[PDB]
Amino acid sequence: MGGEIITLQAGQCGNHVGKFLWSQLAKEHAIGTDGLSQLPDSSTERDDDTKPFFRENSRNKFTPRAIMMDSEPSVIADVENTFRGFFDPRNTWVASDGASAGNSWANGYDIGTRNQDDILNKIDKEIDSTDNFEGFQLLHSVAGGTGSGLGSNLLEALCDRYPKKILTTYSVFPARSSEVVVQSYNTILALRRLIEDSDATVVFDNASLLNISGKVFRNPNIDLQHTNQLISTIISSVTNSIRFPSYMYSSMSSIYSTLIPSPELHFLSPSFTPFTSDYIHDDIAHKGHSSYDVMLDLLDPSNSLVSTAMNNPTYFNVYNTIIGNVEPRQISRAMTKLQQRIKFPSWSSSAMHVNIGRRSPYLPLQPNENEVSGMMLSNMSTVVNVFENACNTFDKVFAKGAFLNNYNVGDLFQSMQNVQDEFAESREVVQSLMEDYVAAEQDSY
Amino acid sequence: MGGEIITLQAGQCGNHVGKFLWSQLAKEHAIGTDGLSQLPDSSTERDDDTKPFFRENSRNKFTPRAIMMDSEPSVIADVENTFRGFFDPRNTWVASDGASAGNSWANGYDIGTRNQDDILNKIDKEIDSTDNFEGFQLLHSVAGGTGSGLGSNLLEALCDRYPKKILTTYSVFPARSSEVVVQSYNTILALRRLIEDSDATVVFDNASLLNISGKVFRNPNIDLQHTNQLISTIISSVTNSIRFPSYMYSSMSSIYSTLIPSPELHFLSPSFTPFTSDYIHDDIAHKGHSSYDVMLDLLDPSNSLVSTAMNNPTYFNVYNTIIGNVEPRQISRAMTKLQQRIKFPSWSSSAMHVNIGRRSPYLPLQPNENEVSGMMLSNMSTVVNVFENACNTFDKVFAKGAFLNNYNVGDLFQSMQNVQDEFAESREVVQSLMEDYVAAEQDSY
Repeated sequence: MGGEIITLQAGQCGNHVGKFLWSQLAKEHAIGTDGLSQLPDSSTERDDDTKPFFRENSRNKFTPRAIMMDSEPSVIADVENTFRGFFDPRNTWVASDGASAGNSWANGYDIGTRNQDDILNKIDKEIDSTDNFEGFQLLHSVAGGTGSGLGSNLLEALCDRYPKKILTTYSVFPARSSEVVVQSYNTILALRRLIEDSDATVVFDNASLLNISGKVFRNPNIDLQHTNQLISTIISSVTNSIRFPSYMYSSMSSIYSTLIPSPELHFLSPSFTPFTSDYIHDDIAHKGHSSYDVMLDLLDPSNSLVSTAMNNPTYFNVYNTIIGNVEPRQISRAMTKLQQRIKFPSWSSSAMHVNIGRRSPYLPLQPNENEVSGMMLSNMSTVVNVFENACNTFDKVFAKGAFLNNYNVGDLFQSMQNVQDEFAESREVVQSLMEDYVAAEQDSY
Repeated sequence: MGGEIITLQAGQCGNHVGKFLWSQLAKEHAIGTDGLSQLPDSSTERDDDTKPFFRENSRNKFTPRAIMMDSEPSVIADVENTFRGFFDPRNTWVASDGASAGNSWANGYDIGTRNQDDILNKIDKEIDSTDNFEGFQLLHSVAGGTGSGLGSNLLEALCDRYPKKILTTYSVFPARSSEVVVQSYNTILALRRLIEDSDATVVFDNASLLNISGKVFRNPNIDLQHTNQLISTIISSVTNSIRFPSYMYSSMSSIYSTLIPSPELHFLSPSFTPFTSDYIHDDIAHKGHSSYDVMLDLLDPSNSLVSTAMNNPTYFNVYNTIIGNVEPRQISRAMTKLQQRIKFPSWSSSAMHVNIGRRSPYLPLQPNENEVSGMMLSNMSTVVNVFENACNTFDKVFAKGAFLNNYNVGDLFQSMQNVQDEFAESREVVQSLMEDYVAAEQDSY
């Protein structure tokens, strides 16, 4: 409905994906770069938005309901841009020492703990402003100092504070062709929080992701902004069915039921086609529905490391396809109906026939070639691989002793490494259970 | 027609003939030299010459589907003249390294490799914008460095990437008394690639082409530019029945299949009279239909060298005559039937009589001074003599150790002297095959 969602932007990564997101929304809902209300333009019949994600000022300036947390560089970059109106200084909460682009989970955890009140004050204002609160979204990286450590501190406080409200995360998991080995410390400490304190993690695995930014966008040199533009296109597309009326995928309850199939398996992998959507650097992106969709099933175009389809599980627990048209609705409609009936995944006792569609209109108000797009959000057994590679990485760094110094400064490691062990035991139980879904032994009655 | 042809121009000569070619087609349909949209028949389609060679970009004016490639001199000349409206800025490419080819195949070849991605981005755009591309036509000379080395390089990629798309070439082969000494080297090294990597090659022997241009169309100071005027008349005419409505059920591929029996017997010979058709030189002629037809079989008039007299022991495999005249259908038809029967082009048992004729009338808005004129395309097994000459001349220059200098800087001729030798052996195999086509022993029973 119009119910509010409060957006939490954490670390370098969150602020960078977030700025692009509001820009992209803005073109779409026909409003200026500072969020000013345009009167003959429509944004309240074409969309619900300009109240779910935005709020109105007394001088009639819409601003996104977002709370920005991180250090100084990123808050300073946005105001220098014209995208300044999407942010406000009161929304900005700024540290000066929880910084690091690289992995330094502890440093971040600890700073959050010092300034618990200053943040909780920000959070309380945003909740007090809500009319009907749906829930929270955290945008971050679990590869930052700032995005990683602090973001996971905040999830534990939000879990405790509210148990029946949705917590969704778009979490960037640290790449495994990286040049740092502290990646393991961040991934393990965060991953505990990400399963329990949050109800959904949409995994973006940077190794695959970075290559998608490299090949398609054709960047001349790679930077944080670049990769983060790729993430803003996928993120905007996932929300399309919410934002448009005449679809019952707008209510809070109905999104949660469809998407989350166990309170323990709720690890999501994205695929999107075409990836460009308002940042086209490519000769063409205009294509029939069939190419896009057939490609959406494929594990080859994916932003997370779900690897290829050979020597890997093919067992999909759920599949959700989110549909965008600006070409005949009937051809696409008929096709979705056929796709569910055909059953691309394998299926056993546990579940069967789990293919769902959400239908949305795509808007050409974005720079496009009059392309049709779609997004896949899927819950797949192949996702266990990612955790596995982390387990292997964690052991090697344990042995070496490399750069424990920052970590001990943090609360978790001065309170022994018993917590980590406890987590390891729980986590393996989660992977074994996900493997079982593959077979016919999960449902046996 | 609705079957598109994409034109490739390589070298000094390829861009020159190309600019002049486009000026000709523009003049013929009563439009501008920048390409303005001002067809008198857009309301019933008696113009279809504004679509197998031109594309619409919605800039209110048609532009030819052409990509121009070389060094700096030719591209500066095209831009300087008002035929610059046929070329978007992306269509003009300047890219030279080691400071032009310098009349060296090995340098020329090497320049294409570095900026390989740049060329492909142009090829991929042009194919994707097209409704349905039949295949490619290359305009270039095998006499330079650039025309040869880059033209060959582009042919090898095209064959490999797309094996199901036809590559027809218009290759200008140099003079056989030689105008530049190093031409013979370029011709061998390019001709090897031309043979394997091309599906069809139309041989234009420059020696012959030049003599005709000086004698028949006068003008003090023949140069490249006069001689290219003759070539632009030829290129226009070979497509004539497809681009005009007279036929439209013919296609590029079926014309190619019938003329070309095997990919090591794909050498076509032209003959032409008056040697313009659609005037853009000077001199008008009128000579009877019987006389006009008789002259076409004859190999003394013709824009390539091959042994004199009709009826050869290295027989005509197949003959295509493209008739252009505004006189009744009945005379042309009665004459193509007669021509096959009389045996002016030799024919054999165990290969059948294969003589086809295509008929066209010339545009009503092309200068009215017309006559019975035609172009001949035949695949005749006497072509071999041009190739042999250039090989004999090549080995003599090489033996002296003169003029080896230019090549040596490029890696390909410095290492791989194998190629020249390869072609000589390759030419003997081809000869053997041409000979079997006469007899029943062209495949074993």
